[PDB]
Amino acid sequence: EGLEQLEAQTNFTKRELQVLYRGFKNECPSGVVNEDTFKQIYAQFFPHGDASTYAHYLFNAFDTTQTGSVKFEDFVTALSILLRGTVHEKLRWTFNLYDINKDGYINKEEMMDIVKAIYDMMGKYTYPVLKEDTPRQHVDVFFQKMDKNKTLDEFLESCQEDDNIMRSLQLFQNVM
Amino acid sequence: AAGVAAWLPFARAAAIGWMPVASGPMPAPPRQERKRTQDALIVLNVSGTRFQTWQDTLERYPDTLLGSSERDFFYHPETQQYFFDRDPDIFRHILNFYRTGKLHYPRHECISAYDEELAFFGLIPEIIGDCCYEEYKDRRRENAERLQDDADTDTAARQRVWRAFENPHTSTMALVFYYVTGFFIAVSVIANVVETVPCGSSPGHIKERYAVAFFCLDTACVMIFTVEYLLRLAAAPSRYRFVRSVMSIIDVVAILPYYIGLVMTDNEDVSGAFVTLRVFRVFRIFKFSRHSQGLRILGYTLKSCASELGFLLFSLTMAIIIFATVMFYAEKGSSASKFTSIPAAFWYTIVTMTTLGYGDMVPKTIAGKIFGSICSLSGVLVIALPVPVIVSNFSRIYHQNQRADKRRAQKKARLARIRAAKSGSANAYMQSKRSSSFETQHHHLLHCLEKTTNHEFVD
Amino acid sequence: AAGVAAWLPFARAAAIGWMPVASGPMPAPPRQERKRTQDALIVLNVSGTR
Repeated sequence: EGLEQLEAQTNFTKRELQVLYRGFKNECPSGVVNEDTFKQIYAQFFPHGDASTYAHYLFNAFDTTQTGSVKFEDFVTALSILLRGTVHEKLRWTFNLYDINKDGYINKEEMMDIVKAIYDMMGKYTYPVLKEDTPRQHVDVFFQKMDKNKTLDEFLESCQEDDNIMRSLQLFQNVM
Repeated sequence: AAGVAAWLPFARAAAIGWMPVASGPMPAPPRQERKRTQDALIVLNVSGTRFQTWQDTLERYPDTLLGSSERDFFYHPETQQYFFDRDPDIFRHILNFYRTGKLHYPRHECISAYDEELAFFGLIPEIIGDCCYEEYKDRRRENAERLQDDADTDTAARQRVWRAFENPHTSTMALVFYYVTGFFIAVSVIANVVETVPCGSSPGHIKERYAVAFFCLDTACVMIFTVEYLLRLAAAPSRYRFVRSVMSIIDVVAILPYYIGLVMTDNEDVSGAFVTLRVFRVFRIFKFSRHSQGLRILGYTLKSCASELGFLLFSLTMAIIIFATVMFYAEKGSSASKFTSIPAAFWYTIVTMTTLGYGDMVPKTIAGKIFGSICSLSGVLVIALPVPVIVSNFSRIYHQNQRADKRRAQKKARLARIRAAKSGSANAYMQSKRSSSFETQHHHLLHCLEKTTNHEFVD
Repeated sequence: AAGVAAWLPFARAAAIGWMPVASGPMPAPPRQERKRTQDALIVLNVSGTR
């Protein structure tokens, strides 16, 4: 709307809201953004590798109700609750991001694809020369950080039990 | 309509027409406002100068972006105006449309820019007036075929040589096989023609030459051709669509006569089929299709102008019938009477269609000569009717061929430019690692990714 | 490049994806003059037309 959408469905000032809307319309004149736009903006931001599946998961998180193309209201609401929201909102967003399907548990293959999406970007021009093994140690470290049994509440508690990730949450909560 | 709101109060007066008949609760006007007109000439400054319009003029089509409070997203509060960041001349046409309810497309503008301006303002391309709609549609179709050609094909195992095979100017082996099979087609047709000459396969000297060695030359060549056909059976992306392709039909038609003659002479000596075999032996000429760059162009041109050639056929048949009947009926009384039948007059009418002229068959009566002359002129005009269309299509397709080659070169240059820009961004990041405001946060996100993957980036 | 420089905040949301998978000293943002786009529109004249 923009008339009453000052704080009801967003967490930004009028100036920030209007400039974000103008920029989005400049990049999306139709007013609706699709998956390919996410692909190409994510490739333009990081011009050092392949940026396909992580952008796909990001859009799927943004694609609420599986519409296939999110409008401005939900997009700006997500940006607001992730950049100027509460901690539980960020954890909910990360939960939905890491929950590709709709089960109550997060299994091995989900972490496999997530770590592949994280590690494929640097390509073949990195000093440590990453291989398929490093995702395996990373997933093992994450899983031993997770509960031993084959939990979203446990992941939440582990997130709030370590200050390194909490100080890695206000990195952008303050700026922009 | 919603764009004639200024006449809405007049319709109020129309109530007085049926007011004596009117009888009811009359829930009264719904809390009307601003009894006197307070129409504000709201200003809309688009990347420079400004355009003023009445509020009802902009709000008579609320279904679009400029209706409702959506426009206020681009409202500029500190300046009390609407600073849109769009093109300031297409907006002029949008304003004229809003005033009229009808949009005109000026001829001298890029369609991509016009259409993206239309999309930015939340319009539909289907509201163009028929005066401009036809021109906009022509421009749509030309840029549509342009963008279609922009992304037609891209060069992308045992099947891999197939791409080499069907693009022989890729590998040395494919090119040599292509050239040598063309040479084989040529040598086979030359073998046929030098078989037909009396010095080779006639009893020129019964006393003594008649070589039956030519009976081998075809067979080997035929077998050679088979393998590449079999090759296309092996590396076939489509098992049945390939056969459905006209090329494969021509290849199998050229291949068959040798084998069908083998079977026939194995079982029968059917009269009139051996000469048919010799006749069909020549379609290696059509098998030349791949080597002839322009034969595909010719075939596509003929396919495109199918209706025109059909109309030519119909018209020429009608003219032949009319003229042959006329000349046979007005010439049957002659002494020689070579016009012995309507089919007899068919040959004369068809040799006088094309200004050909043989003198073997000419009319001998006063009406005959004049009808023959009129026949010749009518045939000339009829046969000349479709040739401009045929040659126009041929030259057109030639032009799309060359322009598609140039466009492919342009796309290669553009991908080279894109990868050069990628390399520039990469080395800029690397030198920033070694040592504008935007690049600060760009490299900040890059370093955040480096931290989250603990993998340092090298040159 | 900066061709979509109006989409930097969204990219920050992308960073939110990868904190639990992160292992680093977190050198923090490199600071800036203002964390917004308060830079007002500039009027530029080209031969008497602004």
